[PDB]
Amino acid sequence: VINTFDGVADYLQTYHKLPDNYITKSEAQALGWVASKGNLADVAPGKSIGGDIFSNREGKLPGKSGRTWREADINYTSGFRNSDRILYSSDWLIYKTTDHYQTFTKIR
Repeated sequence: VINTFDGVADYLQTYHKLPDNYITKSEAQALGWVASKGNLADVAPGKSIGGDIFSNREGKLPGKSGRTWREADINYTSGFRNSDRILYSSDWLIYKTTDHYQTFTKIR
């Protein structure tokens, strides 16, 4: 799997998409994922949550008309979800957070 910052940042840009290890929260839920049980590993082995819309409500990420943001979980392997996320825009700007969407730094 490609679940590393560099790994996913590189891929996004090569293919313009997430590696196939990602599944959205609503997809994850349909397989039996319960956030409270930390069971993702069980129900969707080798999968990580990603591809959902990052609303960017706090205005922390560069805004623009017709620029949509999205997120994906980084460094996840099992149990409860961590605090690393990659944020990629529709014009393929990539940012990272390691604190829960509190701080963002440019990676690509």
